[PDB]
Amino acid sequence: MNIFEMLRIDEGLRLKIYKDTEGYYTIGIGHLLTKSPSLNAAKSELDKAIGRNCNGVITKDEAEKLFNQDVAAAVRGILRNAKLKPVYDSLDAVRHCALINMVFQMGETGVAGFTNSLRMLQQKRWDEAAVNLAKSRWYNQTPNRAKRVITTFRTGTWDAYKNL
Repeated sequence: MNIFEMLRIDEGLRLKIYKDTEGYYTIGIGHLLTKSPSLNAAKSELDKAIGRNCNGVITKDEAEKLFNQDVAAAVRGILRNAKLKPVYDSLDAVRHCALINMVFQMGETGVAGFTNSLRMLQQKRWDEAAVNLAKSRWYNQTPNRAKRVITTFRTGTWDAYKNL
């Protein structure tokens, strides 16, 4: 397991524009196109991202390209964020992936507001952090995914993803 395999499980792969769990137009492996309710606006964003008129469809290779860019942006984003970088650098490589996963899903500003959970993670209070992480809109709206990410933080193993 690695971050790409983890997020591929959590995000799926769809080659046509679809709406994500929040109702926002998306494509590929969780590539958010826009929060606009306009499909035409989403199609424009897609064409800009791919560099050709796609008319709402992409290839697997194009999906994977966007995915590589998006994962790298999540990581580099964490490193550029004064709240997230010290927590990230305090973690082991499996728990790194759990934090990247959260940022991929909800953005850096959103995860940097999990201030008390982040403190518990930095303190390596894993069971406490797990409890705290679950007291969130995140957990309530996407419980199965959040449970997997939280188990990853709790245990520092891939147990929640191995078998999937």
